[PDB]
Amino acid sequence: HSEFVQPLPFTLPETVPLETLQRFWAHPVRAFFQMRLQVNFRTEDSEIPDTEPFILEGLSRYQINQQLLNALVEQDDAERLFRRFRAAGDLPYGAFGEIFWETQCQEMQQLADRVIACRQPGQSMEIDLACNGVQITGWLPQVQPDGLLRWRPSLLSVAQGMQLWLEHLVYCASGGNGESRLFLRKDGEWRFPPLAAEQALHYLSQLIEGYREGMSAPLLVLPESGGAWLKTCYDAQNDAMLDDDSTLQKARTKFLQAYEGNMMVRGEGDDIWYQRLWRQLTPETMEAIVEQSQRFLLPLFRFNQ
Amino acid sequence: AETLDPLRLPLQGERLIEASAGTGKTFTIAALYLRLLLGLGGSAAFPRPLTVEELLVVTFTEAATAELRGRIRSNIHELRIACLRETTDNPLYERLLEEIDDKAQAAQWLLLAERQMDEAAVFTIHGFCQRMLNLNAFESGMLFEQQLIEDESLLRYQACADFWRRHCYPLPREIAQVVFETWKGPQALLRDINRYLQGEAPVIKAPPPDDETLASRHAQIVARIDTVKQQWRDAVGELDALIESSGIDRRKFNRSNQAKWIDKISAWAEEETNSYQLPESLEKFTPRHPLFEAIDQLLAEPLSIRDLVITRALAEIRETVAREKRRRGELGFDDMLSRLDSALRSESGEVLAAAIRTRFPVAMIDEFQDTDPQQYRIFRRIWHHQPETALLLIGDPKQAIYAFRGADIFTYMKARSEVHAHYTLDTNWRSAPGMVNSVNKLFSQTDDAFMFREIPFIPVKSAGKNQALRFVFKGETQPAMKMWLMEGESCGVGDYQSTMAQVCAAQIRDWLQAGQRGEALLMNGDDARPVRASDISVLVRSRQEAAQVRDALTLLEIPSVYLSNRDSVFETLEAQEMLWLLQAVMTPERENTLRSALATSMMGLNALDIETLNNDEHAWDVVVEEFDGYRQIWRKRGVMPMLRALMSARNIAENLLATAGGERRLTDILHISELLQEAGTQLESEHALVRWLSQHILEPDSNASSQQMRLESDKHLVQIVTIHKSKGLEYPLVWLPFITNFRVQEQAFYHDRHSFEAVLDLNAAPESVDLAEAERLAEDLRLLYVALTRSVWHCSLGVAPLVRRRGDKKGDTDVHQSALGRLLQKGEPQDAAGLRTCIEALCDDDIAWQTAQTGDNQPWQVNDVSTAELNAKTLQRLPGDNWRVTSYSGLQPTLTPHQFPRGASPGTFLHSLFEDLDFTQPVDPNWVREKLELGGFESQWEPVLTEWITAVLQAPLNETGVSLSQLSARNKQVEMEFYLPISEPLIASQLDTLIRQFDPLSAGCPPLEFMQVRGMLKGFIDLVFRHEGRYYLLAYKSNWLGEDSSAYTQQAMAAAMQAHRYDLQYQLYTLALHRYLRHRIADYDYEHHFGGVIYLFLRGVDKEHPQQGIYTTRPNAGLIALMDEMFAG
DNA sequence: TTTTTTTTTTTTGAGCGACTGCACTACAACGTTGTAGTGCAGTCGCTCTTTTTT
Repeated sequence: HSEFVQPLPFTLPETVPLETLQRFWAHPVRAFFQMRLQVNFRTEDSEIPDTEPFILEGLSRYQINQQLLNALVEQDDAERLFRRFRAAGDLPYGAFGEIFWETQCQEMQQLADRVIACRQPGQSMEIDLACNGVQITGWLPQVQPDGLLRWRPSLLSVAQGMQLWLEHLVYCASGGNGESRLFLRKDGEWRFPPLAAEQALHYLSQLIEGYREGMSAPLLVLPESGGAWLKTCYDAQNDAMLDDDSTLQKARTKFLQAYEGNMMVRGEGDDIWYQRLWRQLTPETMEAIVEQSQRFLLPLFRFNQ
Repeated sequence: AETLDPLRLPLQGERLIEASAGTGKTFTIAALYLRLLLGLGGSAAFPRPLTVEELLVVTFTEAATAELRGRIRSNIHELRIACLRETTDNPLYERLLEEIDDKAQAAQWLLLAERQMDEAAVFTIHGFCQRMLNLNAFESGMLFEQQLIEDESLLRYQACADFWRRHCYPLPREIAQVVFETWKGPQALLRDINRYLQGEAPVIKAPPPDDETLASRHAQIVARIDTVKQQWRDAVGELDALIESSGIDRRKFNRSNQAKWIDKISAWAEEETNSYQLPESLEKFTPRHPLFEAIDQLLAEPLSIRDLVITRALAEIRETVAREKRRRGELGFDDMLSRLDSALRSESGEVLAAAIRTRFPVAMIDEFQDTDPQQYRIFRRIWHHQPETALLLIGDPKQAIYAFRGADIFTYMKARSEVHAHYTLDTNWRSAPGMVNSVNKLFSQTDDAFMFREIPFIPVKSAGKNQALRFVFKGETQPAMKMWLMEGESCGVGDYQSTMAQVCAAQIRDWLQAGQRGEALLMNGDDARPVRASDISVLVRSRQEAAQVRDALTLLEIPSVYLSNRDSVFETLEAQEMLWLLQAVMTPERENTLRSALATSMMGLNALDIETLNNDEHAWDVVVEEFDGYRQIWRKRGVMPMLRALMSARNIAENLLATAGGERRLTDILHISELLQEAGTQLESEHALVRWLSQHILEPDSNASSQQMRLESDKHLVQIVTIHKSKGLEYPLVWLPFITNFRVQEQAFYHDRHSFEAVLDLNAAPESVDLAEAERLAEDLRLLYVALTRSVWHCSLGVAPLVRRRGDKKGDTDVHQSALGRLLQKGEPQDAAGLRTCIEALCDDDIAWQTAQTGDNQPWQVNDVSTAELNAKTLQRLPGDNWRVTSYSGLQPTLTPHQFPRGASPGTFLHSLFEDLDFTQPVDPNWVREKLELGGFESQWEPVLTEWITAVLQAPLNETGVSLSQLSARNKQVEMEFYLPISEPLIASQLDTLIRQFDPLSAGCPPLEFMQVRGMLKGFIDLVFRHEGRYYLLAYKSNWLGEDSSAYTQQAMAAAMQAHRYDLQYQLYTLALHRYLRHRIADYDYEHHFGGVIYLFLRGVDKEHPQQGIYTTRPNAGLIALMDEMFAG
């Protein structure tokens, strides 16, 4: 069996939308599979459970938290949404659904006290950019004069930081002097300061080069494990990467922790897109992923504050 | 204790045999079986010799029972040969032959034992319980037929969900808050009580009363909190205790924390500042008021609702599970033990035990360490002190490692306290004497090394034939036990595991690199053997550390297998690839599923191949055409022909065998294919098997057939095996990297030291935690004894100063909390230097130590060899000609008979009505009504049906006018079945021209096409009847859908005969009748005896038209002779 | 009683226990100040077996 990675001919088109870049930098291996060769591994949907939901975990809990955060960002009645979710049966019966709604309302109110502390009314604006002879057309929703404001009921992850960094690059390139902020759970915050037009266009050209590199060859840029390796190796005080053996062992420990998780958290390596390329994580491909993450994910932790 | 001789053991009463590790236990069972069969021993013998169906042997594992049955059969055959020859080559067989005086009767008894070996009573525990429940079902109360279920977790989860519905739903907020703080849902409660729901229900120490509910306990704890709140509100505003140096002056602020705490009693959790108001803690840092003592009495026991909910769950869920299995009629594995214990618990069932004493008046129970208390209660109910019945408990208390499954060593200690005699096996026949001396040196450092009084350790003796076993290295003779002490003061868990896995992989590659050059050898006397990869085995305890060993060993180019891998084949990526392939076969029109299935690792294509397949439309057309051919094979031939054609046309099996690491993937693909073919025969639809495969992917449940198998047997691999899966096996070289890793038991479930009963303490008392940790440490010591005694030549140990405590440098290490350090440090806490001195203190010729070296030079050397040329034989000709035994069908107003429903089933119903009815007697209307009731038709059709039947019977069907009523019972013969032979290949062109030469109805009717049929032809003639010395044939055709008027004349009937091709059937009927009348009647003429063939169309018979409905035909009497000559040869 | 379409994923650990820094008073050395002991808060390691019965 020959290797799946092969140099393919690919010509970069004139008009590349922002949605294509967002779908690329959300998952680069999936974007190499389902868009270049159009191979999307469609797994079958989950079967109907045999009993009523006694607890809330997974996609249903995330959707409940998302609707509760979208309701509390406008200071709406949480009790009406409680009756709406209880009338659909998505909540546990009786008092346990009330306890779940109370602790989720406490957590979403704690998040909303940080979200609407610096919230201004902003409208969606248009994006028309010309970078390296490539046209980027798109729309940015809820653009406030303070900058970019996004909120999601999730954990501190590198993929959301990459998405916020891409939105900040596509926002600062056409006017828009201001910071970009994203508020996650457990006091997690992604912040990017405003930059000049030259640095924003240079980093946007770097992301465009990464996009045109990911369509020819599978761009082995792991967001979570590569970001963990980088933030173990990066030093924000001196703006330089350490090269001692202790940091090189702790970064390998963080990479093995984020790639293959424990028996309670699904790791990044347990995915249908990564098992097709390699069956076992070789150290050569590990060093390749490390080099690609050092090449691409470095302005994520360089401009983080 | 005493030594055990198999020819001097008294088989009276109860005896307890303690067979040590490596001893000939399976040989001793066969020796006692031969002793019970032949009746040997003299004064210590049985009072009468017993047969094969009276000797009961009980062993837990079914494969162990099969192996023991085969070994006992081989021993019976060998003793029969040695008794017929009066000589043998074995000393125990020599003493067995010397004990008997007669030889012919003993040889005849051994021959009868060999012939009755199929009916041997060597069963398992659950099998013996099921056989006794089905045999004596009256005294026990068991159904005759029941359905055993393999998995009981679904009904258990359903009963737990029912308990959570009927107990946790009507609770108010102040109770449901505490219930949510204890468990999130019923899944956490089931995960807590799943070790107690199965097996014997334990006795809860200090249970709640039966009338106390959750609300009463909640109100009691609320009143207990409110009393302390009242006593704090009354005694507030004063301070009389002396201020100490440890006591800071901010305690009044803590009193402010107690000032805001008393608002409502809706909460359940008190403040931590009450811990500052304890009289036992303030004195150590003068308490005179009893408010501090009331606070200390409040904090003496934890305020928890958990114990009452656990008690109600253990009272409700087991009862609901038993009620559901009694409603469905199902049974379980432990349910057989519970049913036999409840049958022996009754008063009449004791007599049933006497029936068991009538059934087998002996018992030899193997593996008595794996004995549930229900099993020992049954065996004490049957075979306690009754005469003429013997009980032989053959076991080992040092091997009881199945406490997680339901076994218990306190039951063995109760059994040892109950019985009087004890016997032990001194000689060990497995390992080298160096390893035996190492085991007897390590486990005899202190007294009672297994920490229990009823489990004594004795020094075993090595074998005389195996005293020359030496594992020799390149340098010199390697010692038996080599404790690789990892150097350092204090280390973690993952770092210690990684370093010892690297040291073990380095030792494996050093033994394999020097073993392939003739340096490291296994020497028995002067005989030598090189160490292959199958000799070295790593003994682990968990799956995560097994994967750690496999990852640390595959880095140095060393392949390794996991024998204890119980993972399902449906949870791998290959099952998802097979699901995608089946979805692409079932739906090849949509290109998305086919593109997702072609890019899998099973096909093995590059991205350039997928890109050129997406670009070229003709190659995708070829792929869609061959997948449609695969779908046609899958709909016609099944699962495995389609999978074999896919693996042969794409040649993916050769590509997976050429790829390194793809042989395991190919064996998993073959096992998934075998399971899909096994499940595809039980399903009719094609999408149902795909839904079953997707369900079994979504269901990770482990069955005995759906587990992963061994990938290869020819290539030697390093066999990683758990300690429980290594019981009773044998390995030359054993590496134990994680024998110092220990885990502390948190739950309080112990056994009492006096009553020997399972006591579950739901409250967090420290005495119950210590008594459970003592049993956990005894289980770890038993696991250590099991893992140490499996090596033959050399065992290696990984020792390190492991600290489970979170403090890095506390001055003491936790190796005394493990099993190895309790024997090394003699049960005393020491340091890393103390551990090193305790290791270096016990240094002999067999026991040595070395430091753990981290270092790698080279992975391995492949040393491959060329493969010889091989070919496959090819069949020269066809396997068989077209031989098939076929029939004629294989070669091809408001109520009226016209309004009858036309179908195959009403046609067969009318055929059965014309078959069963007598032609002489008049038709009775109530009989027609009874036949319509039996058939299921409408009752309104009956009075028209009987007059239509009589109108058919009154109409004559002959050239002279002979009706059916004139035929007697001896003249008629209904449904004559004939077989007609033909030895020539039946050519349709040579037959149709011969038919058309004489038959006038073959003017039209273009000829049918059929293959060359050589063999037999079946046929079922409806009626044959004689009249005035002339034979006649009658057949029934009753479909007749297209006619309702009187248009069924002779021309329309001839057109129907030409269309449905009944001419060939009638010609074969004339040939069969001609051959029958030629064979039966002597001096037979075809023109004299045969009269013609009548076809009776039932819906065409009218009262006014005698010719309509009947069709009489006579052959030309020359076609029959030529057809007989053609069919004969 | 006829008939229309549609290709976008998302989420997921937290309690137990230690390390370290800052504050806070008690008490002895030189009215005031340095040293010691304890409490609270931010930050971080760790860790969650084994199996077979008709």
